[PDB]
Amino acid sequence: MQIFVKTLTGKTITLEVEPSDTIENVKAKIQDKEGIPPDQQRLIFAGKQLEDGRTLSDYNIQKESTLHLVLRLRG
Amino acid sequence: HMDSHYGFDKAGEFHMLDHTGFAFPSEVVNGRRVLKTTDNNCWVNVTCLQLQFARFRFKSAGLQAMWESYCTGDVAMFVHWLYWLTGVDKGQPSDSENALNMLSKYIVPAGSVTIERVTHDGCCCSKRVVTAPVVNASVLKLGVEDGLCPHGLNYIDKVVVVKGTTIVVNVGKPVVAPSHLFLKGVSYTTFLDNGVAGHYTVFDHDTGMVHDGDVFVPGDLNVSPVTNVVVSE
Ligand SMILES: [Zn+2]
Ligand SMILES: [Zn+2]
Ligand SMILES: [Zn+2]
Repeated sequence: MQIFVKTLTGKTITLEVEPSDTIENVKAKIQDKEGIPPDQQRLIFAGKQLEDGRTLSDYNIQKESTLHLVLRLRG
Repeated sequence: HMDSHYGFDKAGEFHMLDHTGFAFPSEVVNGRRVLKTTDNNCWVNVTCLQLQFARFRFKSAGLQAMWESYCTGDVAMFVHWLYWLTGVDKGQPSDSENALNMLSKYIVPAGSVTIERVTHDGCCCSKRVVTAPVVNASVLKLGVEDGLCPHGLNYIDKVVVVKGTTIVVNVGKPVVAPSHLFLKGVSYTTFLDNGVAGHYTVFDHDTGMVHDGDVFVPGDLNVSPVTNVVVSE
């Protein structure tokens, strides 16, 4: 299945994932496409922050879903 | 016991550690307890400030006893627990919005938010009522795009109805906008890029000033880059 990830500039990239994939795998695909380390990544779906240890099926992320990427700030 | 008394995992491991290293000097400002700026603790100061502006409680009586001690001056235990939970080293900067999201599952829900999902010309509409301590949505009345509808048009997610009090964390970069465009809130955390560090600070809408560490500097919401807001009704 394919999902969409809105990036920092406003453009939307598409990822090729599985419902059995974990969020760390999705962060690795964002690093492999945008060059952002997963330590600086925060993924939001349906207004909730995604935990690294869970799978897309745990968040009920269906086919053609949209995730939001936001860079971690260093304050 | 330790995990049921305080409401979080590995509670036994944490409570054996030495919390003295995180006893930052603190003062009371406008009834709020704030921390003096040192060791990049500004993200901890603005994080616990929003918990005070939201008048939040913690689910377990043990965690609330830690939070109550923080507000009374005993800040050593809770501040260490914020580093212990978020996995941040002492003296290092961190993300306050990331801290609030990890705190949400331990906080009693004290509010409600209706998120309307509509498109560029009202082709597909839906409403849902969210009841979480922290909700990731647009801090503006505009909203944010959220993918395509069955007609190929982008959804827009905005907060239209607010009940009680909740923390709305923005889904994007720190945003600057006119004040009358933000959601009606009581406190706004702003994040300034000083040039690769950053400074967290809270804008009190009531007093019209700004919480900066342990002092009370002036500020303008129209030029503040807001990252999250304690929305209330
Ligand atoms: Zn007990
Ligand atoms: Zn439509
Ligand atoms: Zn509608």
